[PDB]
Amino acid sequence: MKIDITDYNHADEILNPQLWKEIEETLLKMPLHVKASDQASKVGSLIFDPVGTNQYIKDELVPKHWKNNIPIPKRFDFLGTDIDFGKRDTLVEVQFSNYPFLLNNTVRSELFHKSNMDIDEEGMKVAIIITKGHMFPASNSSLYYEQAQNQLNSLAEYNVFDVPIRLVGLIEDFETDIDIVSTTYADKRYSRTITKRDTVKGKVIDTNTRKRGTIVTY
Amino acid sequence: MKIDITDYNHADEILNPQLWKEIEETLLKMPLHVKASDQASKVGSLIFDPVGTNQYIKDELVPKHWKNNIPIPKRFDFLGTDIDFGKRDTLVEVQFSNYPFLLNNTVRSELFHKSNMDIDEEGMKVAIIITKGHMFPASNSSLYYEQAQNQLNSLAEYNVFDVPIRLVGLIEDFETDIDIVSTTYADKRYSRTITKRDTVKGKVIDTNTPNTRRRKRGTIVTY
DNA sequence: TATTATAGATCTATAA
DNA sequence: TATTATAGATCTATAA
Ligand SMILES: [Ca+2]
Ligand SMILES: [Ca+2]
Repeated sequence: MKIDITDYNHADEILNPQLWKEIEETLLKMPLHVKASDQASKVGSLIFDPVGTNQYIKDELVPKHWKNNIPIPKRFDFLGTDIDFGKRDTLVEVQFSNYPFLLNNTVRSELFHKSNMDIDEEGMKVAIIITKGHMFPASNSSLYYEQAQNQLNSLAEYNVFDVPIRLVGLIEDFETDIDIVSTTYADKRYSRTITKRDTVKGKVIDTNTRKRGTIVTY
Repeated sequence: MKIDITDYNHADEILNPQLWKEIEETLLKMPLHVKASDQASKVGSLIFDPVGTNQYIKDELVPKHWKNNIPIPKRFDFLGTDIDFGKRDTLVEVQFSNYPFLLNNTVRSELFHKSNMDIDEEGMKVAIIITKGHMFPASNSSLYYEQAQNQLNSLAEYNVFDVPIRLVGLIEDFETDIDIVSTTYADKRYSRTITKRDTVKGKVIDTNTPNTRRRKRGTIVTY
């Protein structure tokens, strides 16, 4: 997929270039994953698939030694049970759930940083938060990049948090044929069990002259 | 219901006694609201009902001159569309949705306070966040009071926010005969359309053992 | 009348 | 098996 980046608290210079390369190469090679909506007025319309996207990232990063679902130490258990990925002093959250998760993930990363919790045998120094662009139709209230950017930009204007955060937005060019993975799961909602998966070409149609696009496959 | 409170940034010294009395009396008068779960393997079991509880609070506070769903100003539109209630300088959020909403609600309230957002023709001075105690069985991942307490306590330790916040936890005694409002809605999930509502007798069964902590949630039974 | 953006409701996934 | 705890998925409600 294509990507856009916004950095906070100097993450551009603090983030280890090699660790960033490992995350970036994964995101750039990844096809857009889509599935059918089960929302009442649009059953069957194609939407961004967080399940397939999350699994794709996990399958690429774990073999590169990024530990998945690292447990959060007991002393900070009120902040959660685990973190998506971590390697050395860098935490990664892939966040396609509802929008308040952006501020929950940001604040707990701030506390992980202030208290020096160990990520992967090193104290936490930087967080990477991966999100999807507004351009893709998706479940209602799922977080999107521009909303995350606007929220963190406002927190930065008021000097609210200090931890370095690289915010990543997954995007595609509009009206251009791209690689897509289209999946049908065993149940119309929540299931992560694949029933059918197709690798195809498709595109995101733009009706703008911002509205979200419409995904089509061939 | 009974209430437990935790104040941050001296919300106790800042909160107008009369505004607090209007919120407190409403919450104290309110019976515990329950409904049937549709979660696998516990279909029909009673759980805390956020729909009925939210409606009860709205029906009590609006007549008391609290404004409901106050729009958030354009310059902060990326923080949201509106706030649950407001009266003069006080904002109130009733939060029974999933746990990340606590930090979303805390952080945006911090930003409203820094910029001095008008709430009801007056700059915001304090926020009240209403939550339900852990003791009640409820939808998975719904926010609960002790979790909000522990998170805000950590933020306070690290000086993350300066806005005064009164955190309220709705609770009840265990193994005590209490009145409970039981509501049935037109669909098994998400509906706010009431098909039947009644006040019944019930209690919250304490399922803790010597090896749990008190992290064992209660079981609600009605008669 | 149809979209869209929250806000709120509340399920399943998964491991301890 | 049973349950607790998120974390993630993703719907409906309801007012622009
Ligand atoms: Ca995630
Ligand atoms: Ca609310």
